[PDB]
Amino acid sequence: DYNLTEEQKAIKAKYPPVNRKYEYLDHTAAVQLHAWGDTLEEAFEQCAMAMFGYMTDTGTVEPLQTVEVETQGDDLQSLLFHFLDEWLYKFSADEFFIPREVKVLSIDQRNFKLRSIGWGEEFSLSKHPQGTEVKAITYSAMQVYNEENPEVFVIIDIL
Amino acid sequence: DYNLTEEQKAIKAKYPPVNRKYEYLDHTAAVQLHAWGDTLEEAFEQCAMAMFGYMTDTGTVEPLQTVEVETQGDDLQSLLFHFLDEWLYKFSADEFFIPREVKVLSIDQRNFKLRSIGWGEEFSLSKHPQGTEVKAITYSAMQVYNEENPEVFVIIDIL
Repeated sequence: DYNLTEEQKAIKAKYPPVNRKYEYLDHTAAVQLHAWGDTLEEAFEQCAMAMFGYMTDTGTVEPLQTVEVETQGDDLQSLLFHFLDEWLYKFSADEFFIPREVKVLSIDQRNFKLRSIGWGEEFSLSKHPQGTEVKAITYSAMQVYNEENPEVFVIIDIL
Repeated sequence: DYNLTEEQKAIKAKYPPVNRKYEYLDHTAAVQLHAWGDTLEEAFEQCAMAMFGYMTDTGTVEPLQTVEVETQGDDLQSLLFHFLDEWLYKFSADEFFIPREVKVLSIDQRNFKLRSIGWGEEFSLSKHPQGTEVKAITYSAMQVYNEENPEVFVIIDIL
């Protein structure tokens, strides 16, 4: 499964081949997003911007369009999960939208309701740099530090 | 982060920059090894070969020297773990040996002891293709089947 130099190919043919009786399965990968802000709404919105920043350079997205994502949860952690998941879906399913920026307009901390919007356009390999695909959001070692200088830690599955 | 086209570059300058308050941490990865053989001795050697076959093309490794690895365990699963951890150690440090091929000469199923050998040479990106570094052996989902057509399943941490 490798690209070889003519030199390396020389080696291989020189020696008896080895019988292989094995295979590789279930390759998995993940990365932990850490985001922060002056408010809890800033930390979530930065978190969504981190996620998308791992899919491309958002600096190259034009804010042609606007999208709104509204969601809710049982607690802040679930709220963050859904918040990220809905956004991911907007990218994943047609329209395959990607925001240049996200802004969280409001978070209700009693009932765990959230309003956000993002501005950008249709994602395209011809137009926009390629980075890593994002497979899913995960509750793995998820933290919401709702306090002075809020911080958010989220693990996402990738390729 | 990304190297981009002038067209892409032009766009970035066209619009105001986005302030960023995030970072990416703890990039991780895993792959599962599935190896089999007619004997158990074979399953095990093949499992090691799979591990090494993820680091480079083991076919490009010349059998210049031979090395011995012996280990013990409390059970078969720990034996496997140590066996792979020992072969892994020998690549990661001191002489940085990679086997072209590995043979398990004996396993003691009563006392959980084994002797293996491998033939190969010092690792070097001057000779050998770059694959993935292997960080660690994991007991995660470790399975050893010691009936007819023995097989084993092991997960490893990778970079």
